[PDB]
Amino acid sequence: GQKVNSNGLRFGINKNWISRWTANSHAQTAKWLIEDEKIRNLFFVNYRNAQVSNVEIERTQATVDVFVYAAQPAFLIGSENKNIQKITKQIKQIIGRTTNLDLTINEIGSPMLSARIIARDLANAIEARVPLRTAMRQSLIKVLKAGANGIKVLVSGRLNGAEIARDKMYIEGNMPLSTLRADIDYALEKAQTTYGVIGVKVWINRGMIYTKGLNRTPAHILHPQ
Amino acid sequence: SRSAKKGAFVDAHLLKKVIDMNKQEKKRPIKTWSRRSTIFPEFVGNTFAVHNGKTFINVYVTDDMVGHKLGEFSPTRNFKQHTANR
Amino acid sequence: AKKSLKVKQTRIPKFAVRAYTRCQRCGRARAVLSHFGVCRLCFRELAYAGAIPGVKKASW
Amino acid sequence: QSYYGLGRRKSSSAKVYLTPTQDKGKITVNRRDPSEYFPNKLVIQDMEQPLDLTDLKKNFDINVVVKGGGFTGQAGAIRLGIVRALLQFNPELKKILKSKKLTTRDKRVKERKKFGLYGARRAPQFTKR
Amino acid sequence: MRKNRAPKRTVLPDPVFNNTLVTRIINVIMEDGKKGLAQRILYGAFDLIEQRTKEKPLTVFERAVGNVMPRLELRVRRIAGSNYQVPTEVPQDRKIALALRWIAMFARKRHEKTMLEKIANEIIDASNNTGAAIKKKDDTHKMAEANKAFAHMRW
Amino acid sequence: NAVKYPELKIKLESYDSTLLDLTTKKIVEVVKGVDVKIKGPLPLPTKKEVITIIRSPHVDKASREQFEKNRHKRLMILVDVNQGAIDSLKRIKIPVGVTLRFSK
Amino acid sequence: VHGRAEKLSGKFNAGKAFLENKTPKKAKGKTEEYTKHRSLNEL
RNA sequence: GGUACACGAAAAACCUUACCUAGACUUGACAUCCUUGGCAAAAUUAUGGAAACAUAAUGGAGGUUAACCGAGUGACAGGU
RNA sequence: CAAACGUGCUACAAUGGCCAAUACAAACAGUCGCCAGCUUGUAAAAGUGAGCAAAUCUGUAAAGUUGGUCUCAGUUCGGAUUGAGGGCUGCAAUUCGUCCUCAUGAAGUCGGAAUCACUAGUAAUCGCGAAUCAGCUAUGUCGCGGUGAAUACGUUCUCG
Ligand SMILES: [Mg+2]
Ligand SMILES: [Mg+2]
Ligand SMILES: [Mg+2]
Ligand SMILES: [Mg+2]
Ligand SMILES: [Mg+2]
Ligand SMILES: [Mg+2]
Ligand SMILES: [Mg+2]
Ligand SMILES: [Mg+2]
Ligand SMILES: [Mg+2]
Ligand SMILES: [Mg+2]
Ligand SMILES: [Mg+2]
Ligand SMILES: [Zn+2]
Repeated sequence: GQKVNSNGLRFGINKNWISRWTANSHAQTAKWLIEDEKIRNLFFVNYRNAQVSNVEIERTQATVDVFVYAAQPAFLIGSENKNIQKITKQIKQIIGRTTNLDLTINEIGSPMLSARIIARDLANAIEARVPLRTAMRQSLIKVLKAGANGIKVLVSGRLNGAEIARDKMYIEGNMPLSTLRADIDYALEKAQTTYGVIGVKVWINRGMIYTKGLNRTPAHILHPQ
Repeated sequence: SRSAKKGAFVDAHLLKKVIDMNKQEKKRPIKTWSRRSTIFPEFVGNTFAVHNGKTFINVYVTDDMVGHKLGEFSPTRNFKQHTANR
Repeated sequence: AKKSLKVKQTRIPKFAVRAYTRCQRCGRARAVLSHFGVCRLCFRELAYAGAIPGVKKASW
Repeated sequence: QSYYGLGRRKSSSAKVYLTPTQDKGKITVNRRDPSEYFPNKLVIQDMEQPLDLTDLKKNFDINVVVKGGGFTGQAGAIRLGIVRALLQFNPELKKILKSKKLTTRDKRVKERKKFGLYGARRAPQFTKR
Repeated sequence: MRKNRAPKRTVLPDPVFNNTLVTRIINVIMEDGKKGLAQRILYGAFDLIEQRTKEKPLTVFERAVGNVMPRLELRVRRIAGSNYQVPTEVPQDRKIALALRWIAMFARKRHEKTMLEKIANEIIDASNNTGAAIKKKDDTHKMAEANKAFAHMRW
Repeated sequence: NAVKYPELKIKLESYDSTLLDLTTKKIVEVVKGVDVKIKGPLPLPTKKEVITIIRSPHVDKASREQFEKNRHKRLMILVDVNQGAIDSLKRIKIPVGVTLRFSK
Repeated sequence: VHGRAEKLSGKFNAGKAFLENKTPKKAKGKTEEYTKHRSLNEL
């Protein structure tokens, strides 16, 4: 049957909001809400070879703050800090010159246990005609060896160019989805294939967080050893 | 219904045409799309071609039609007989 | 015929009553939340990702 | 030595003040006659349900302040408030009051309306054919 | 299948006449969830009984309800279809309830005026075992007596 | 000694609760480290808004999910501040989520 | 025996006076100012 | 069918609108890429107009082209 | 629009209709808004005009209590339909907005075969608020409170 979005079910209990701002009026509540979607979508669609896992936006009456975590920031940084200025001009045009931008590219710890880059890597393999079984098995084994809990990958679509759509799942461990105290990270990606669209869904379990707080601390962002 | 202070309503394009048309003796049908304009005393004696949706049906105003709407004296849909489904 | 309707809605009309509110991400006309300028089915994606601050699930 | 009780029922608070007296209890609700405040029915006695079987001859002067609810909810609130005030003067009464269960919050409040339903528990008419 | 009888809403205390049955019949004549309206109807009808019968209203009411009170109940069992009405002894709790329920249906159908006079007339007509509620009890008793053969028959 | 501002009635409100309590704790701690008599961090009723939206795009109006958004609110009125407290007031800082309604 | 006319005519006179009066007083709003979010009065 | 029928639609006079009748347009009302300039688009007042749109006006924030205003230009844009 | 079905509203009534006085909520919402009070108006409303960016100001609670009247009738039930005069929104209300006042007063007197919901603050019922919205016979939808029941012996039958 249908399941509630795993990320959306855990909001306001253990996970904070990716955008934290208070607008003036219902007209400024819409502009400040559509603009950040453009900014986030910009970051994710293009500038992808960097493995950006999550981008949070912080705005006040007039000051916009962006916190961008990535696995390979060299592509954002560019040659002797070139691409960074370039990307800055895009962001300024989107929100407006009248404001102040404060990009804060932060390197990420524990890159594996983030559902965004894993889903992006899974999706990338499918456009390159890589066999699905091998691609999925190889990504899971590196992820499992990296030291996390169970991962569930669902890749529904016109699998392998077929004319009848299927779906393949691969669970490996205890993934208690009905439980609220678990630290489950969820992300979704669209693999654009020559034969259509492939939907890849990745559930990752990153332990148990008895914390009653909403984020308030780096999750997989933390850099352990 | 319509308030008093506001009064009546014509598009004022019809008024210029109507004033011009009353001065000119050889009056001809007025092709108007404005069904919202109310029939004003000066309209009396003229003939109009109101847009029913497809064509312009001709209505000859009299000393009596004054007050109603110019589109009220023309139809929009037509129904005259059903057909046994069975 | 969606983008042109979206563009026409952005453009100011010649009468005030000619102005309607469309969703700002997509182009859906009906079921638009004036509180957010976002239609009902865009609100799910924003609420389920944390883009909208303070939007948590409700239990009553 | 006054006594204070705080009852509640159907979202209706109550502040009942028990004052020792020997010149008839003269029950009073919000500075107005209870026979004028409440309906002329057993509810006016429902309020005396814990004050009758034990006693009212001790002539307790009643000072009721209720803010919220209808009238049955207010009556239940002062009953709980009165009984809670009764639990500060001569603790055996508690035992007998406990028996009849007149010293427990009723815990009954109106449920929340649910989507797709015409009320708390009702549901739309079903048409199969 | 249920195999469980959870707490049966138990209440009895009555004030004006100390007869639990008065509260039950009040609840029976209840309509639209109006307690005050039903209370006025019963108490005014009881007041109407003082000027007519010159006797205690509770005594006449008990004399009426006990007289209306039935003995046999005809239930439903399957046999090639339909049911050959089986007479069974209904318990006392249901027994009073059915008696009170029957009183209300025939009281709200009398040719009389305000149900005050209607129910008073219905009740006064039942203290002498000659009324509309009696006929129903008479009919079910007569229906049960004819079908005594299939009585015992139980699943 | 001076005042220059009598009866500073600071009002706090935010979509989040714990941040609001934390922010109220920091302001109160600083304002008592200087010589000011805090009236008290009292809570005001929280205005909760609820929007009911059908999840599906096309059919099944009966199955409709629901959302709520609470704007937690607090009140705090300061009697006398003076420059000696104004400096702390300035370098106090407040996490974005929390919203202030200083009314002077 | 007026047969309508006079009374509806007066309404028409009011409307024609309205139409010839028409002044382009196009506007969109009412109450104004007091629209802000405050700050720490200088941060 | 249950699991459609106060359903999509949490608001069809105009708008919405996707439909019909008409009056108008063609790298187009919107977009990028390219050779090339920016010394505007608006809004509003006139005349003809059912209104689209035309012919005339204040020639317009700004910032020297930033964004856009254009020309040239074929890949194309577009389709509820 | 000759018709048929589904979901709701209003009723066929003295557990009521009409008139007067009057007590008791919760939740939510509000600066192109909530609109107090005052003046005019048979009324919808208009003008003046404070107060409230809100536990502060505003959004009349109704059923309920008492008194008067109606006396079982197609009625002081029931409001449809129709005609006229007004008010509001909006360029614009005829196709196709709603409100008020006057005028009229269809059917309907408990509804065939057959069916639906509900196990306590539940069914029934009385109001209040919000969303989209310039305005809208939304009687719809999502919520909030006031009053507030009856029954469950049992699984033989019935559906899953
Ligand atoms: Mg489209
Ligand atoms: Mg509109
Ligand atoms: Mg289906
Ligand atoms: Mg249209
Ligand atoms: Mg210039
Ligand atoms: Mg230049
Ligand atoms: Mg006050
Ligand atoms: Mg008033
Ligand atoms: Mg009537
Ligand atoms: Mg009309
Ligand atoms: Mg159950
Ligand atoms: Zn949308």
